[PDB]
Amino acid sequence: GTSNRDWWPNQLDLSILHRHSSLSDPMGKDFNYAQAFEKLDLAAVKRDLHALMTTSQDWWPADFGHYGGLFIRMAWHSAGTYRTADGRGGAGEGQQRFAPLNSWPENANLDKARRLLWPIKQKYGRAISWADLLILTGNVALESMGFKTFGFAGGRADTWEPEDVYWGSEKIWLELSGGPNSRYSGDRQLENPLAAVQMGLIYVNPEGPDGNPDPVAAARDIRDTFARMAMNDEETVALIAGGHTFGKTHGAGPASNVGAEPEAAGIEAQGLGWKSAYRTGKGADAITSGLEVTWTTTPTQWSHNFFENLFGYEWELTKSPAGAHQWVAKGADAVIPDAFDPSKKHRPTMLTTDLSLRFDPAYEKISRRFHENPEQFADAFARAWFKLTHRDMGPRARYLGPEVPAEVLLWQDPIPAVDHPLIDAADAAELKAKVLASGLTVSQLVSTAWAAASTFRGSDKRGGANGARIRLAPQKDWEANQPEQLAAVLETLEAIRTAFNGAQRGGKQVSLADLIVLAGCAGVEQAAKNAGHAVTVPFAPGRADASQEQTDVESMAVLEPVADGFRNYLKGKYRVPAEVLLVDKAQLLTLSAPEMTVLLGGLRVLGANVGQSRHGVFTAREQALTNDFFVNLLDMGTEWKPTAADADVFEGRDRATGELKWTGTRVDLVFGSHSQLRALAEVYGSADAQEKFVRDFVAVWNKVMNLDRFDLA
Amino acid sequence: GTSNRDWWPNQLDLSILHRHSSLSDPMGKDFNYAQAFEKLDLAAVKRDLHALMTTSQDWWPADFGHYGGLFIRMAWHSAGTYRTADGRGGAGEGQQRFAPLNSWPENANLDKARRLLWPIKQKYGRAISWADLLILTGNVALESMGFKTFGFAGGRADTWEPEDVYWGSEKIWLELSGGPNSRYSGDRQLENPLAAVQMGLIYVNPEGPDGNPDPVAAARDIRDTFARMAMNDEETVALIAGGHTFGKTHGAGPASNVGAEPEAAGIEAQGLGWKSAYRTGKGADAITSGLEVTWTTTPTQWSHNFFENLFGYEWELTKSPAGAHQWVAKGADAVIPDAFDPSKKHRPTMLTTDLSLRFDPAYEKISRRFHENPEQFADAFARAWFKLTHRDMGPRARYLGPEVPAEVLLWQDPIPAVDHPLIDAADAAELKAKVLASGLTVSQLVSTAWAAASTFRGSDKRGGANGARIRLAPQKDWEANQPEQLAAVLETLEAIRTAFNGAQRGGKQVSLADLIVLAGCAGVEQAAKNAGHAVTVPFAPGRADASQEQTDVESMAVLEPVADGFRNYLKGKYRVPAEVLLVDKAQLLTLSAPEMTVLLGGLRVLGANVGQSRHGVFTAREQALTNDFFVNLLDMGTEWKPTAADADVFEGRDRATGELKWTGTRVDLVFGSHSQLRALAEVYGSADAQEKFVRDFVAVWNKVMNLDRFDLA
Ligand code: HEM
Ligand code: HEM
Ligand code: NA
Ligand code: NA
Repeated sequence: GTSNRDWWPNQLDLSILHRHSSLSDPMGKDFNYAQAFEKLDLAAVKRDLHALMTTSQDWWPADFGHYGGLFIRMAWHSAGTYRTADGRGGAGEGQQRFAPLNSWPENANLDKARRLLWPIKQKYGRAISWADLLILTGNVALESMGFKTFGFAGGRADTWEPEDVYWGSEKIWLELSGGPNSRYSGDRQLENPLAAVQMGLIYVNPEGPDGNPDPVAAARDIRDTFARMAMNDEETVALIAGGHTFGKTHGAGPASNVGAEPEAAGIEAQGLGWKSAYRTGKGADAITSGLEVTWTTTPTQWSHNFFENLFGYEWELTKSPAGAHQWVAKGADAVIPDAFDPSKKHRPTMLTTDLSLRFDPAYEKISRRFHENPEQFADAFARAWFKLTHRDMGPRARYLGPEVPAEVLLWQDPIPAVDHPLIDAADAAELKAKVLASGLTVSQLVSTAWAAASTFRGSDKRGGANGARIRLAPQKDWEANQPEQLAAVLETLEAIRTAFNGAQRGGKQVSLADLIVLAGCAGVEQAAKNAGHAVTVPFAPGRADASQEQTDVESMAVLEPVADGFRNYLKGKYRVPAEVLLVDKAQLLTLSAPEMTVLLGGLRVLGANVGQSRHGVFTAREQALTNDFFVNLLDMGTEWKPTAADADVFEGRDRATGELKWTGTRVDLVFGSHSQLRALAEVYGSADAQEKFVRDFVAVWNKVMNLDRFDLA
Repeated sequence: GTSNRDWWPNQLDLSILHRHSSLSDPMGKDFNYAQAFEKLDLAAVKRDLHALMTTSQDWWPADFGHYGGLFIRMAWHSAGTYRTADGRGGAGEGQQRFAPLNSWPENANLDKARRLLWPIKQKYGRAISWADLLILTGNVALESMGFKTFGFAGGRADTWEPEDVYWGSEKIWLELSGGPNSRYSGDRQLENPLAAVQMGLIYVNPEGPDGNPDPVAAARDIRDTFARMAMNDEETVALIAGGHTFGKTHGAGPASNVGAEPEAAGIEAQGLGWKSAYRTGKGADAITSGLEVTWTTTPTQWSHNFFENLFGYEWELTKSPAGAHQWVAKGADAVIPDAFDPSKKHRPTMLTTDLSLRFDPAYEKISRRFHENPEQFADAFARAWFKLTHRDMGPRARYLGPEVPAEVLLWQDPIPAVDHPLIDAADAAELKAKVLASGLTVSQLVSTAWAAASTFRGSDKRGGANGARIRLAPQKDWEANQPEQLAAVLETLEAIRTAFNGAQRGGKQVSLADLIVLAGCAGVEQAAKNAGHAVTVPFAPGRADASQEQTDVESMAVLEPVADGFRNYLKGKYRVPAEVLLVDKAQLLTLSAPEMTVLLGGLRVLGANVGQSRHGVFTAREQALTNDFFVNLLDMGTEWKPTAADADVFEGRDRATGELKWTGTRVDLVFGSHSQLRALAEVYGSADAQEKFVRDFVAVWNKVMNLDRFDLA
């Protein structure tokens, strides 16, 4: 069937904005997963998981009688798709059970692991999500094998369709770099926002870069990809050596024996894949990666034997039975148990990437310290395993259950507790009037609140106006936030705040975070008044102010908006057309196409553009909340053409006279070009739409202001 | 960005079931278009449309000073995509404004027509939809040019994204037949459900079949494609001759001058396309089809000149200025006016397909009768224009406004008005108990009501249980309806009905259409009781019984279900996999993925399969409403394989013993294979889900029983 995507492959795709509809969700509109989870008997689930670990099924027999290592890999892969650039991937939505991830080559045979969990999932039903169950299982695995975890939080609600993620442009699974769709260029520079080295890999190639078994060059790729998943050297070493304390790899025969991945397999496979014609196809004969390595002398028990082997032997390059490069210990005895035959033992083996931890000089220093001090290694691994599995969950307020760690960690972008009465509706009215009497303008008020709130991204639930981090490094200095204007506004609001808080009794006070949002509410209200319309913008207090000491400046850099079409802003020149970047921002903000449309049309006429650019400001009553952007854009009296100086800026001229009326970017004019976006523009630019435009603008403004308010969930 | 569609192009696409969500719609959830339209000042809209006709814009100057022809073509094309096979296409959703239809080659320059209507759309806003406006404009154009229309109904609500329609498999616009994706095979057999001869045409090629200018062979294509749009010979000749009484075609220079269609055009084109480098690119120099034909001596006035020209000259094959085949009158004088230069006249000309109306012997007879009796031609064209523009609107109860014709037309599948008190709740309980005491089984009750209600399709709003047409030809004889079983059920229900009606006072009676539905409801109630659940199934009376004389047997044939996965039925062997057909059926029933899932799993255990097939009947308590279908399907204790005899039938065997437990089709097992459908199955197969399953089944059952109830809204 030929589709629109076939005929017009470069046209913008709005369907990413309309996933997660109430249509595709099997649970009722009123289902609240947190309420369900909070009544789960978590202890009972963990005792069923503990039993499962040593209850082998004959369709996928357990290595060493224990599924622990399989399930640790499962959980690590669930979390391991995470990219800090955009916050997409990670374990937080249980996406490993849908396409494409369920059929990526590096997820081979995790179909079996997830099928092992069905009886448990079935037993507890809606009170435990697949998303949470995958993580919990990896925890129970670690526990069952003698490792003390840092804790666990529930609350990852299940999703019901594949997430729209750009995973790369390659058309071949695992394609080596330098192809027609190479994710690499320059001196091995991996393209943003990707955080893996080949399409269908979690981080790096276990044989070495593009299959070259050089541990020193492989370390480079490990360091770069882990940093793109927000893990530093200590965390990286802890995680790789920690995971590879357990279990084994599977490469018992040639890979050509392995059949279709789950999405490609026959209907009779009933959602499983990688069916193997090599001997029994499973157990002793399993093939997953094609490597055949077992790291430790007790693969089903926590130990410090990974580093004892790493540092106590010298290593020789060898090949698995599938032909993959791997390493064996020179002159070693057979000390490693076999997974099924108790009369057989094997020499220690390592992946190229394991040896990276000894042959890269910075990793070597950490690895030696972990070898000499295995209590340090155990604590680093527990903390890193927690971060790995929780990094995309969002603020601590979303953490459910009896095992949440009490320690507040810097990577959580923590927000202090509120310990005082909040402002009431009369206070909020009084503050709005004080803000408007200060002489701050609509443009200043709307721009500041937009800058504070529009850092949120729903992909990992970071960002938002909670915290008042807009006043702190690095946000206060970002170009899009207009640092000198911003500083002036914040000084005036901090004076308003000091005066209001000094006059109270009873401990009542207002945070700057709340007052920034409220002040933006007053700007929207005043703009509505400027247009002849009395509206109240909703406001919910209870945000708190974080300190600089509670803010990791390097982790916050990924939240900088380098492209924000809501402020007509592009920090530099990109490959990707600015309209595509706008739809990507809308998706991160959780906006639909109609919400994106209303919000951008209003923000243009409110003066929200960076630098006071006139691009898209299609009004003669700036700072009034009207639908002029739509009326003017859709006026066929005006003809548009790209400028000679810059093809991405357009002049709108009177069609009859030639007189210059306006200028606009691609982000402005897409609303008059794309057939679906123009239909939306037509609704708001109709003669009956002023009241609708105002109400829908207020609604979407308030939505953006509240994106991070999981305290009100 | 490589997508799931790229990796697994044969995997099933459920996003067709979740279009048209409240996310994509700019209107609020309780916007009711009918209510808005009923308040529109339709008379005012019409006066503005009359004014527009002759208000020429310089960017697309009006031929002959009057846009009437262009607008008639616009409305004709809006309606002309309609296929009787599935009911998809047509004017009823305004889809000419979205991809792909806004950019189909035969829709060239209709972008201009729609842009000429924007000021009126803007002025009346949500009170008139694009969908209604495109049809009303066509009507006004006719009226302005002297033709009295048969009527007009409003009520076509706008839609907000492209409809999912299979338009063909060709990857080249306009590709002639016999290519790798040919819509033709055998002796020119067009593939169902297509109703046009080339990709991007409305019906046929105006030069003749595959470009060969043979009017007799073109006639064959015209007859076949019009029949596939629900039009017979008389309607066909009236429509082509009526349309071509007006306006002109455009082909003033070579087609290579024409640039990108609207979805391919630059952002500066602001939604328009087909920009032409030939001379002024418009007006006298316009290029649309490449033909240059003006049919009549008065192209802006209703006349009887079409048939006078057709029969009064003999015709010679010639070429337009773009190179296209067309026909010129032998030895004629220059009598046809020029569209822009009063000093120029032209000889009469005709398309190949216009000469079909003279040279095909059966059309010749009609055409001559129209020529000799022009009052007949006028009345047939008025009726056929009404039908063309309203054929996809559904029952008359949906028709809005003050111009709706009072005459009831057979193609509307009319239902008689109800003239008597309806049954109340006490009566319904009395009838359900009578039905259950008669000895009809759960299987029979459920099967019969499903058979009656599941003929509905949302595409053109035909079908459904209202009318009791299940008792009439041809529905009573369809193989999927199990004609001998059906007859026995209807005899028993008609005796119940006669007894109940004979005991009433005050004119109260029940229709058989109501009783069939109510009896289905009693079957579902009984099946819940069989499972230990006390459940009441909602029922709304008020359906009426249509007569055989109100039921066009040939038009009803397109509703026959040749594939109904809900009854595990497939009439023969198809090239499309049966699970794709199930999703296509779900779409026509307006079901989402979770509704399709719950429905099919319940129908399987209630005994709704055709012929009592055991395929998918995964329960040991048939006729009890339980979630057994899901629990058993997802059991990993069972292994599935295709049979040797038939690859589309699967045996499910105990994994440990090899013993046969079940058999299923592709429709059954897809719910265990597709990763999104399996996620839905898991919800209903969980230990906490029996009550959910029952309540969701009742809801979707009710939904299906009321799909055609436009008398209740
Ligand atoms: C540079 C990073 C990493 C690479 C290249 C890598 C590579 C691999 C490969 C190739 C396998 C074998 C798959 C199979 O054939 O069955 C595997 C297994 C495994 N990995 Fe990793 N790994 C990395 C990091 C991690 C991390 C961060 C953890 C968890 C903290 C983890 C835990 C495991 C475990 C537990 C297994 C054993 C599975 C089993 O027993 O079935 N690895 N690793
Ligand atoms: C066999 C079926 C038909 C064929 C092949 C056909 C073909 C076409 C073609 C090629 C053009 C020229 C487009 C352009 O160059 O501007 C056209 C024009 C037009 N057709 Fe048809 N037509 C068919 C049926 C219809 C029907 C059923 C109607 C309406 C009832 C219709 C009404 C018109 C009108 C009014 C024009 C003139 C447009 C203008 O003045 O701009 N035609 N036709
Ligand atoms: Na994420
Ligand atoms: Na339709």
